[PDB]
Amino acid sequence: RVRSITLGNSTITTQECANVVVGYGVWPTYLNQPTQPDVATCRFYTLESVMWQQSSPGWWWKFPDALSNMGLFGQNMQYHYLGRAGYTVHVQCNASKFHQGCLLVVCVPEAEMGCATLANKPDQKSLSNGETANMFESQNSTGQTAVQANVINAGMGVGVGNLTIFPHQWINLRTNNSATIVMPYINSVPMDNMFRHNNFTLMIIPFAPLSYSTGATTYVPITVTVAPMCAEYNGLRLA
Amino acid sequence: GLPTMLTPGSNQFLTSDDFQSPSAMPQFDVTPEMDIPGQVNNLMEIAEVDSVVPVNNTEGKVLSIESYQIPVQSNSTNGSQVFGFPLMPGASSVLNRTLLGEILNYYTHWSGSIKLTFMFCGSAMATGKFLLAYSPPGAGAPTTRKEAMLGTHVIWDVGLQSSCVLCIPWISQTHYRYVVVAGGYITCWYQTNIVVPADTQSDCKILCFVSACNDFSVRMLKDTPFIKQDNFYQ
Amino acid sequence: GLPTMLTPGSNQFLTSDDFQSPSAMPQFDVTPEMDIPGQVNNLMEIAEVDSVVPVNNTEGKVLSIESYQIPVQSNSTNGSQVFGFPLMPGASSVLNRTLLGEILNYYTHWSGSIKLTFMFCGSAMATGKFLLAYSPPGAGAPTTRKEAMLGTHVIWDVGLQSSCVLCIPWISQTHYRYVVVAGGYITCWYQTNIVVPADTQSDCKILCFVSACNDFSVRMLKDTPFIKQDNFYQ
Amino acid sequence: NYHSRSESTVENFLCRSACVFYTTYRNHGTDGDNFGYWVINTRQVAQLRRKLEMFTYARFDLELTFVITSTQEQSTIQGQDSPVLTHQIMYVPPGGPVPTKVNSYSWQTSTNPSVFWTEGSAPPRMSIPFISIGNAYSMFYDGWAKFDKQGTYGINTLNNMGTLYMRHVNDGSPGPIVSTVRIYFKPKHVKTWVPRPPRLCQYQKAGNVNFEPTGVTESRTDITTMQ
Amino acid sequence: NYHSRSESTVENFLCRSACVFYTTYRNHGTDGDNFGYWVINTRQVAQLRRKLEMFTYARFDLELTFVITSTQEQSTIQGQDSPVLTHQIMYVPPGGPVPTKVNSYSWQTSTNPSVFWTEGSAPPRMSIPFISIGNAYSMFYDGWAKFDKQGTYGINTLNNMGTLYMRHVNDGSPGPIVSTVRIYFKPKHVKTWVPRPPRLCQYQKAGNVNFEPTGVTESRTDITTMQ
Repeated sequence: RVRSITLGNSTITTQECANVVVGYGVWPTYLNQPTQPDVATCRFYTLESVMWQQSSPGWWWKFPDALSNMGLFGQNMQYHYLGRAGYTVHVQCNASKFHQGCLLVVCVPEAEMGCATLANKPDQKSLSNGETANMFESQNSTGQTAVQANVINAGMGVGVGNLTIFPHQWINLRTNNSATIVMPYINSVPMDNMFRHNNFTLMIIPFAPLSYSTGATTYVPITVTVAPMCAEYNGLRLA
Repeated sequence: GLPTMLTPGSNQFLTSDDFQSPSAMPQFDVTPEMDIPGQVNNLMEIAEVDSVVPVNNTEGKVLSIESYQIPVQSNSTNGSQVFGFPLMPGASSVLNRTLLGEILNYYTHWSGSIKLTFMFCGSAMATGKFLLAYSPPGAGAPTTRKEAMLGTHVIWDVGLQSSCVLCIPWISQTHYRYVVVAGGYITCWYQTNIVVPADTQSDCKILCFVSACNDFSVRMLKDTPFIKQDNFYQ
Repeated sequence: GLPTMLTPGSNQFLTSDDFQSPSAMPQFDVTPEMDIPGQVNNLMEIAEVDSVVPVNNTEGKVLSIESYQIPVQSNSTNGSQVFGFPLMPGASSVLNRTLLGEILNYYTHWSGSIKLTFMFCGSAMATGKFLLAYSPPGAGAPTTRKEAMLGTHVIWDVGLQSSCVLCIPWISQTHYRYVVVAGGYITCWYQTNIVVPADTQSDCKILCFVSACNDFSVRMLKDTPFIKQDNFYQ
Repeated sequence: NYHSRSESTVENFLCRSACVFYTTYRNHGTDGDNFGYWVINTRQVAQLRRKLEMFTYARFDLELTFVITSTQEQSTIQGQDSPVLTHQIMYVPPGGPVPTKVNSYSWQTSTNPSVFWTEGSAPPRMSIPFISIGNAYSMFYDGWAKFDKQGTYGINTLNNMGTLYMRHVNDGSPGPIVSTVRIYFKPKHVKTWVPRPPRLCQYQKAGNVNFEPTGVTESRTDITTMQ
Repeated sequence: NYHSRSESTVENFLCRSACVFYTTYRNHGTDGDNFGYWVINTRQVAQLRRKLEMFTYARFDLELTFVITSTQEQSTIQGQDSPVLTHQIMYVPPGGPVPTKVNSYSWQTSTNPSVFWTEGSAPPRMSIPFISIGNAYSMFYDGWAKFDKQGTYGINTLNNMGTLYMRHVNDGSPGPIVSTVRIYFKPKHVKTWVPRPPRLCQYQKAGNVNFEPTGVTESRTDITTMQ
């Protein structure tokens, strides 16, 4: 049936029979200066939808940078020196029964991406545009400081078909339309500066191209909604 | 004072030894371990994971994502072959660079069952049947729909299910076989054409996945034949 | 007679080893230990001790005892800054040569809380208030009295108490941080002017003390960057 | 029953002693550049780098074995009769003093670990613990050391494991002698997290993940072909 | 919980093996000055001297390791073919006979401890106990050995730890050979009393506490500045 989920002043709609992929089998928790929690940040931040077309390569978001300007939790990234949060990423897909296509929705921890120019580093804008998705290309990328965003190598110098090693979900339009991934906090330190470290990125790569019957809508909206979980920060006490 | 002998093999550096090494930084406290999610203790955990198989290995497609998409034609002769590759996870280029094949190429011997999943990426209203036929090693790939049906096969009905998991058994004369270059064959056949509400234009696709089963093992570690360096990178 | 191997690392002199050394003077009786007062077993006992912080580090004052005296002006703008230094016990020259900083410079990593004591050395009839404000690392030093008050602060009232102990918390992303070159800031602000029986001429002073708390530790011993020799002194 | 997965384990997979560096240093020289050095890195040998980068975070001890062999050179010096040669392998921990000359003050190694080895014995060995203020080495870092600088992408000071320095304690003879150190590297007590796909594209730089895009696999003639 | 203070302890702080002296002695010479010597002192190396003088009284055993390496010199002698070189490191306890020549009667060492070491083996090692008629070594002495003499200020005979003597037992070859001893010092079982401020002004003389007055710290521009 229909499941209604409310966090804070945000409500989303989910199917009862929705499969949830929980990271590496780990549910986000706190680290049980005393760290300060912020439950007000536990909201649904629905990003702008991306139009999935017949010739559309994948997208990616880097979420510390993606939610950097999303009201609360963005003010908290700007405010607190140290921060920690797990995320519930819910990727919806609005399509009819006459639409085709398969999607790989994968969250990649520490997706250090290469540059189009070998003797160069990608700049901040190319790696993450924030709430705006960065798109892959079907061919090699050219640029002095641009990310090598060819789809086959997923920007990481690996095989895109091997991306399933990370917490992923398959959206087959004839079978599924949604993907819920619950990513815990993954890092080599208990807590890190959020403004300069993307702990993971979300890649939505269409492995089977979108197709549709004549007269059906050409594009299929893909909606990403992110709910930070167990977010806690530095804490300012004693003088 | 206590007598001792030469014991041949002393004062030698055997590279594959397990002798204790003196600590250059004793009386130094390392930071305690942190509960990082994702503790992996064995490479088979990586090998147990489904990885998309590039079956569309035709020239000009290995540089695009179309190498992973098996094209299913809107109209074709019944009994035509949709695709076919040998069961050589560490040798055949179809399965070589998968997660399973990448793990296998780090070793010399392997044993176990290959798990193959075929997923139909067509429309929900599309219906049709496929022959997912398996040929045992030494038999040879079938040439017609009838030869595939007379052997080991499943009728994968697209309308009933959009996925088909096919577990390839372990058939060899030894406990382990060499990763390098028989193994068998997977061939798919058009049992029936794909049937749709007669208004569509583009064709459907099939995605393939490969995985290892719980009885999978690798014996002799070696250097992978994939990464190569002329000298030190710095 | 008993067989023995080479065990690589033998016949070597590792400087940081703990092997027993033959006694050049055995069968010699050392004098018994005497109960000397002041047995110290750990350098933190030295680091736990308050030491006067030279905050008046202006040019020309480091060679005089005035470097330890924070001048409190008889008349100044309210909301002016009395003083300010960063929380770098092993890096900032204000805290570098203190007992705590001297201990810290012998090590590479450290962790713990800094204890700061500010003592008013003015007259018993003098009264006034100060803002002892603490800025967490990365925040930046406040520029006005209001910014200091909106953060972590205490109102140190001179009339009520002539001393103020301020415990600086441990805020870092790692268990230990490097002694060498964020840490935070201490800034004092004139909440109110110093009020006296209106007949005095010279100004008051503030003395600062630094100390380590019970949770203080240092990890990697090294050479202090302070003493230097060209060769042997004899 | 089930076949044993013993040598497939991460410990057996990664704890393999491999040569990661070799350098030659002279016994006499014009300047003081008669010493060999190596910043301890895991990203200079492709095989080891690929094996370690199959995981995201690792935590291991460094076991190092040094295979030092000396060769007498050319001619024009007679009556060489050199005594036995002694070598010093000084390890500089992170943040420690770094020599610039063969006879620098850092070689007096007040706190830098140092092993003195005389030729003819078993090769010298030393073990470096897990040295990081962080809780694990990070083979991948999707972030900046300083967010202001673009060139700091992927660099964090938590992976610095120190530098090794090698030199001759004694010249032995007035004639030329060149020694090769041939460091052999072996992780111990390895714990790894967050497995990653194997590196497909060939490496370009040790301090980069940059890559020329490569095909996912090798091509074949037809989708139905068998050879 | 509380972080471990293990390596901050006085034992870990002070029991660190450091080189405190090195000398070269010949195999042939005009006079008998073919020997090296070192009066055991803790006030000649600034780092160790500062570390010990952070306390007032100390009581420790001296562990000494000698790193002896020999070098053949120049030319004009052919067919050197020297056999292996043997060294004698004689320790002279306080009040013991002190050699003045390479072949003095004191080298026959009736009661002076002596270690004979052949080159190519592990470096020689010997340990000196706490040798003082007093109950502790005093790094500082606010008094006179003789109150009549002004120049005896700060000198007491209770800190004399003996003298080390090094020489060649055999010449080996008729050609020149020079050996360096490189003594490495390491206190053991250290007990310290009455902690003291670290030495701020640079040392001038080993047998003095004299100092040029120095500023308490480094200066900055303003009392309110941050960089």
